[PDB]
Amino acid sequence: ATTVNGGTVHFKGEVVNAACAVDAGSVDQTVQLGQVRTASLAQEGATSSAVGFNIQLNDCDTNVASKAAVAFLGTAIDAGHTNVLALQSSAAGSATNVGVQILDRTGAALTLDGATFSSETTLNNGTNTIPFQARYFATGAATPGAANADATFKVQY
Amino acid sequence: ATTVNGGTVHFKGEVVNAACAVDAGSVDQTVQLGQVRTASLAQEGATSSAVGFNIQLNDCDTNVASKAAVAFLGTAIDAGHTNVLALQSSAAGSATNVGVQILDRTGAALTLDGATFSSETTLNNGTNTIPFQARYFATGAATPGAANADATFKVQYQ
Amino acid sequence: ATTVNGGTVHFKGEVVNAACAVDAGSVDQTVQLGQVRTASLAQEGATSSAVGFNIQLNDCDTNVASKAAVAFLGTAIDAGHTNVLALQSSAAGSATNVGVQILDRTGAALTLDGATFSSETTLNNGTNTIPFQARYFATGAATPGAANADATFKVQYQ
Amino acid sequence: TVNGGTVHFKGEVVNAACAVDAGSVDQTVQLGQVRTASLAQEGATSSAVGFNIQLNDCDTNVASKAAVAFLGTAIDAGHTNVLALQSSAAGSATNVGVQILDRTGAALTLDGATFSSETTLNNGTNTIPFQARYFATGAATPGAANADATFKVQY
Amino acid sequence: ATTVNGGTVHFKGEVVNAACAVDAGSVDQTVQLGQVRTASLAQEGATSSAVGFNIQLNDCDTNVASKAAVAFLGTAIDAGHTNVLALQSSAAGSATNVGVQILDRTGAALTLDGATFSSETTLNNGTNTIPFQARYFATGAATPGAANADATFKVQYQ
Amino acid sequence: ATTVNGGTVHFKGEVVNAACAVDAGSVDQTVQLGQVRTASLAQEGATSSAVGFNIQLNDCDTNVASKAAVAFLGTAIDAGHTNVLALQSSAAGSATNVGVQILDRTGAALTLDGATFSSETTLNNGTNTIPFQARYFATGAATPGAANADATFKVQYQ
Amino acid sequence: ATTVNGGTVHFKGEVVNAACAVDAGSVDQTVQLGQVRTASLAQEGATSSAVGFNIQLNDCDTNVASKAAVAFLGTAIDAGHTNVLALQSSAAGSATNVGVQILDRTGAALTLDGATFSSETTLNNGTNTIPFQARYFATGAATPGAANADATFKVQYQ
Amino acid sequence: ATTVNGGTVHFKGEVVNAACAVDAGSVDQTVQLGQVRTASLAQEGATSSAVGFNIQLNDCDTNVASKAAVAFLGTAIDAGHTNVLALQSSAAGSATNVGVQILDRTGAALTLDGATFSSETTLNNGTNTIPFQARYFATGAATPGAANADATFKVQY
Amino acid sequence: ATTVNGGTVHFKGEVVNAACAVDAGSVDQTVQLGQVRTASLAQEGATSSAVGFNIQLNDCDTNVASKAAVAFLGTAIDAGHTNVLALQSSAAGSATNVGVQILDRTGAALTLDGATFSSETTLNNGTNTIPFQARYFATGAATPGAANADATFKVQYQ
Amino acid sequence: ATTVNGGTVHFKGEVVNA
Repeated sequence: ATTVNGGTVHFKGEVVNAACAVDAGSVDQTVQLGQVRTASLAQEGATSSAVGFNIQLNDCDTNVASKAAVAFLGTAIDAGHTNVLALQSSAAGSATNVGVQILDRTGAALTLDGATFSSETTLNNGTNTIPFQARYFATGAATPGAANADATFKVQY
Repeated sequence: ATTVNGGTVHFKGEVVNAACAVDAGSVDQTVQLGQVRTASLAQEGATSSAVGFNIQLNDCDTNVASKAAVAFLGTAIDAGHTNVLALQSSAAGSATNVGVQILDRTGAALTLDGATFSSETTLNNGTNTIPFQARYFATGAATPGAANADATFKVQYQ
Repeated sequence: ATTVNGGTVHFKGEVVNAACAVDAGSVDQTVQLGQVRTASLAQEGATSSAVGFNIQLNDCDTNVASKAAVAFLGTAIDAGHTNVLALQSSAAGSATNVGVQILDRTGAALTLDGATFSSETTLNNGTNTIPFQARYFATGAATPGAANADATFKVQYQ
Repeated sequence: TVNGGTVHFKGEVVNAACAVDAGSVDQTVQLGQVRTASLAQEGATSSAVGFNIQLNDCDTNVASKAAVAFLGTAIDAGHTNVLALQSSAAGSATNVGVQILDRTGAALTLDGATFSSETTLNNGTNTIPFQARYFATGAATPGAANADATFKVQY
Repeated sequence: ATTVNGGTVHFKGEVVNAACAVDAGSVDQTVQLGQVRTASLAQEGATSSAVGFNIQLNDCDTNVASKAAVAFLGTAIDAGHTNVLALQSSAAGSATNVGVQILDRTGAALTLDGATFSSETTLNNGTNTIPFQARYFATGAATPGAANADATFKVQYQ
Repeated sequence: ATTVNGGTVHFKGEVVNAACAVDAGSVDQTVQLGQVRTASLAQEGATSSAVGFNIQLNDCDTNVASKAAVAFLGTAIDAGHTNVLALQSSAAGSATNVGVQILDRTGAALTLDGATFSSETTLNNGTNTIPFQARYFATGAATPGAANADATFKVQYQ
Repeated sequence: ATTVNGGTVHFKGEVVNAACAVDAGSVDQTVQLGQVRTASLAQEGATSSAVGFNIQLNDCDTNVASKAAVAFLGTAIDAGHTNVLALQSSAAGSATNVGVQILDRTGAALTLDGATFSSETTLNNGTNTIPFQARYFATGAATPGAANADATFKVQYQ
Repeated sequence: ATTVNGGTVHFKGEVVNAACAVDAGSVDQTVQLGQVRTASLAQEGATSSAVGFNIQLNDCDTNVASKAAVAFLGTAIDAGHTNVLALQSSAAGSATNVGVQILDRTGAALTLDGATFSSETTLNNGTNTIPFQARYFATGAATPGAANADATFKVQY
Repeated sequence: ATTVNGGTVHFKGEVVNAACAVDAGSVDQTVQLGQVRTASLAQEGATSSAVGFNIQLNDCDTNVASKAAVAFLGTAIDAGHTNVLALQSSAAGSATNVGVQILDRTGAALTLDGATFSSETTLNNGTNTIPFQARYFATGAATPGAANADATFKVQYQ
Repeated sequence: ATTVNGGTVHFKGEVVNA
């Protein structure tokens, strides 16, 4: 009997012609690095512990393509330290001289130019997972404050 | 002492005379479906898998309303297929011959006109989670691109 | 001395006027079904083994009620099969013609309508546990892929 | 080479110990929906929803206690603690308003002279919580309800 | 050689000059309190059973600080009872006169103003765990409905 | 009688067109290694004792495939030391200069390339067990801290 | 002196107002039924060997309770065979058409609804032990596979 | 021939710089205390049956540490009962005025503050075992319900 | 009356399409080797005292199969010593450079590969017992500490 | 002939340097 206006719902997605499709929980995600003490990141080039995330693939036809690579794109911190994500947050109250570093499964940072892909990983006829790591890289003295970073990823087959 | 002007806050809500109120996180949600391979939607009629989304009702009183139904309003791709939802991502770059469906409880396509209501669901004296599915529909050859859609929903109580 | 903002915490609960309050572990749970062979799920009517899961009720009262029943509100995969859930994991990657059936303690399928309750279970003072099962069901020829399903359940106290 | 677009920048360079985070300058609070049955009685109040105001780069050396006052449009002289609805569309809900609660669950006077209860500041990022709820001053009527309120911060 | 955009990733952290750092999974945790009966919460001041959570501190350095204490900050229900958090859910559907309150390791309510700290815990040279309890406190006659509470904690090393 | 909203249940599984399926208790399991002494892990290239965990295969058909193998995928700690798991714990308070090694039933480290499968194992009609080991390997001077590694296993049937 | 984090420990238990205390070794005891051949399980009514497992009760007094009975609650495999427990193992690789049947001291089966109770046993001041049996009862042609059957049990005193 | 994604496997452990290492079988465990009677736990200060358990320490060397002890940390009932671990099961259906408490080999209740340590025990050149008991202490008229508790123990050498 | 929740129980078993069924006590057996002296295992090849266990087969049918063979699958310590079980006690404080050997009826060490069966044993109608012996085996020099292993066995009937 | 799986075997013991 009684009817009222409920609301609005938006749906998002992408239709791709690649060999594999990215999962809904992997297209857009957020991860927690956690608090990191400044004492560990005292001098330049220091490194803290690494937290782990992953990107999920689905319906990977090995006949079309057998290997998958991922390359990141973001904002570098300085000319020398190209492989560090700068802290993209509010203008006020943001930590400086320290960034987020992305580690490929081989334990080395990936270039942020957008053309350096990860090591080739083989796929299977079904769901697939490619692992990555996120840690803190100190380019100098670490200052207290928040640290939020955003970076996109591109897949090559 | 050192008083500083800040910013502004906008409260948005709706007063209704019905038997239930839609949840605050439910009135406006962004359901993300991830990516779709073109091989899944290569031919017309092929349907990809679905992602479930649910609408939450609060303070439902069964003494005045026994069941509830939800109708969806949106822009169909064409009169030939009135049970899909055309893409509304941007002016350029959108995919072609693809659209999203809003399946009801019985796993069937809903009519996107605001008139055809879904299968009635009985309520209880409390939270009622009404579920739905969203899946991509192929009207031909699925070209690469994006796929975003918007659909309003109206809640009936009988 | 040193003071640092740590973060925030959230608590989720439900105050109900029923006879038994659902346990925290049973409020939100993730049943693991492992993997099932496409050879074992070949044609319509096929059924693999069932994984058991139970719902726990705490602080039951015998004076106010004596029996308990549950009802699941899920998404029927087909109009001809209203007792089978439909997989909803992502737009691509889920299995086709395969669903998950929820069996009550009487070894019978439950139709997902929100009104057809399960078999009654006698209650006792204190803690009470109600068992169930979940299994895979085949509506045709299976297709390799993932299978994630969600369903809310409604509990009555006669 | 083709033309792109236009990008605007907004913000304030304030001389304070704490600066408001970019996510709190202009934010939207989805109250949800409220049934008229729970608001039919005059003076009845519905349940609240929570929104937070975030302060960044706080210096505990010069500032210790912080508070927030709200400026808005009240419904009536008698009910000065309620905020009237400023919805652009006509046919909005009648005899209803929104109240911004305090840290101690008390209605805030919307005149700009009454501030929130003092909250101790912490080095780095300090968050102060608040709630928004529906206040019915009479017979509620179905319709939309959009309201706006500015906040001024005192240290 | 198909190269396609996959998506985006966000990272959240807080670099601080503190004796110990909070775990990534402990900076923002959700606690499922299950359900509680209106019969149990009927009487004024009735306190239900408490569910336990924990804050995990890592990389502790006993040289710079040996005792750690935290204080919680939230929205109190009323000035009479300042040690009870207020429910923060949609504008309609939440319970009344019932709120989540926090207990330290000494079984006492924590005043929610950001200035009253819990009992100080001695830190080791490694991982430490600070336990806490959350329980439902009734300021009067309870009402059936959901209860979603949020709170913020403030770490202090002394 | 009185009815209330009980809760939500999720079901997770995967259908595979293979010779053998993986047990529900084996698709996602947690292995405890316990504390290890930095005195024993001080020297570079040291090795501690192993903890036994096994992968269960069910409903194997010998006709489809007579031999089975499993390979591991994870983040190598260093390029030169490719056969060692890295640390996947929080970003603070985690032991460095150490990692986790996976040992095949032949007592050899398994390369984490994702294409280096372990030694083949015979299959029999019914439930099968594939054992493995996990141990600590030091790439230098051991440091105090926690350790939480993770590895994705892919099974081959032939 | 070199103090480090050790770990955690969990305590589980229940408090009842009855005249007996159920022992921890019987609250969550596990029984092994061994293996059986499909030759002995070919038609309706075919049985196997029955192993012996006991339920222990201590701290009992004869002043309040003199008789004790045990009622098993579990998932019946079929409506007709209400006294046969099903196979709640992993979703694949389990047996088909074979169930677990719980016996009594007299020799009759026990219904798994929970309302019916077994034969009453006399108690004594101190420690009491109630024996039971478990066997295999095939409802038809037997199939190879695992079988992990779970069932709760309640104790009566009158 | 056929490749199929199986799943994920986690690992958990610690690398501590100490004389002895807590065994993986004792880092975390669940010990059932059975059921108890309100008649037994009727009055304040009552005591139910004690269930025994042990903590195992592997790789113990005596040239760096001779005596070892453990300390427990948990939530007490009140200010007047600081050696009784409280109950943490859910928001309903739990017992009242009764809590789990821990006893060392001597038979004394360990304070749950985390500072007081157990009786010092000598270390042997090999696997060592420290026994403990858990029991129910009633601070009043006990009530029917469940009782779950968690405690955190730390080792001093 | 005064029914209370006693607890829950589990039953583990397996139905096999074979000529023999293993004993319930035999399927899960824990053999203990006792404390040994390092001087007895100081040099490579030295073995400690050998203890004896057995596997019991019930309901053996001579017509279906008149022979019985067993193969043991486990983790080998080294590629050169593939007949020695690796130790799976823990990740620290486990005796190093030693393993356990399972001698068959004739005394020959059994390879851990799944294709290496023991000597064929004549089958008698009804219950049979097949004996095996467990002993230590030290390579190089033995070291103090615990040494525990694990291995599953496949029974072949011919 | 037919090959089927058996149970699990666990070994326990300790080595002492006395």
